[PDB]
Amino acid sequence: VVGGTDADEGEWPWQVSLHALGQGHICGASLISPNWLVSAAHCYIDDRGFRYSDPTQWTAFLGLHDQSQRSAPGVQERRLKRIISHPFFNDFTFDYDIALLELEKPAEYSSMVRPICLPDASHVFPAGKAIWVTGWGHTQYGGTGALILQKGEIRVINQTTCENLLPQQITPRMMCVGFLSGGVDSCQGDSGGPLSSVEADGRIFQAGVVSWGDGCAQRNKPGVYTRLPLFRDWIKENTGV
Amino acid sequence: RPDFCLEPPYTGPCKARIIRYFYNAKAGLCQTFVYGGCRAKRNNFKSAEDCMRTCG
Repeated sequence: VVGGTDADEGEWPWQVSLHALGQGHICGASLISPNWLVSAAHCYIDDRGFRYSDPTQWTAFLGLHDQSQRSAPGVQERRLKRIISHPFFNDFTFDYDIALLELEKPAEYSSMVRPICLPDASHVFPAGKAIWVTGWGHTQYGGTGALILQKGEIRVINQTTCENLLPQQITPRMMCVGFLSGGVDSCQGDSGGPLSSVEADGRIFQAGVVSWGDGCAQRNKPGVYTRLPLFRDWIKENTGV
Repeated sequence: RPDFCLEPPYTGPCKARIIRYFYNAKAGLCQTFVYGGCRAKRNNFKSAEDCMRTCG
């Protein structure tokens, strides 16, 4: 991400690094239980002769902190049994950009690998509410990724403001998070990563999936993510979680 | 020859980090760039091979 700083060992135990055969890190995901993740959709769309949807081509990294660090005490490694892109995702308008990734062998909770909490159907994240974005995405539009899971703080925005900042593009399943003056925002490589929100009760809840946005950290161009409530029941209905 | 071969490497609005190859016109060699994961353009392949076989 852009405008943020380095996170700490386990500061975001639910973050995950997803890699694809011959390509290294591609996207991020969110651990929502011992056997499931919550990533983007575009991340797994067969293109240019590569089965980005085929689970046999993916490896997930739980508790990852440093991308260049090989074999780590607190990092789990797992293959994927299957991917479930939403039945109404749109590779062009970006609608329903959300997918579920099932781990083969379970994750084993620990200090550095814990599951984030899912907002219940009706939860609300009022505009103006600060939340966090994490990932190994590019650190400035048009640059390179980061070795260390960066963290950045942005905030929810009024929906119409969103809709109008990105004319004839926003859909109910989407939500602008960031700042109008930019400076901080998610970027390439952060996709599928979870927006972490500290709730009044003390626990963090996923409030969105990194999806897209015009540029990165641009003024009047806040990041666009997938609302997490509308799909709670879809999750329940598929994963079973 | 393909005119799309001479257009600049388009990343896209999405935020995936897929290294892809594109033909560098005024450089005769295909190179690397990052594809956001959506709205790909014709001058974006998977391997240097694929790239150099259609834009050579």
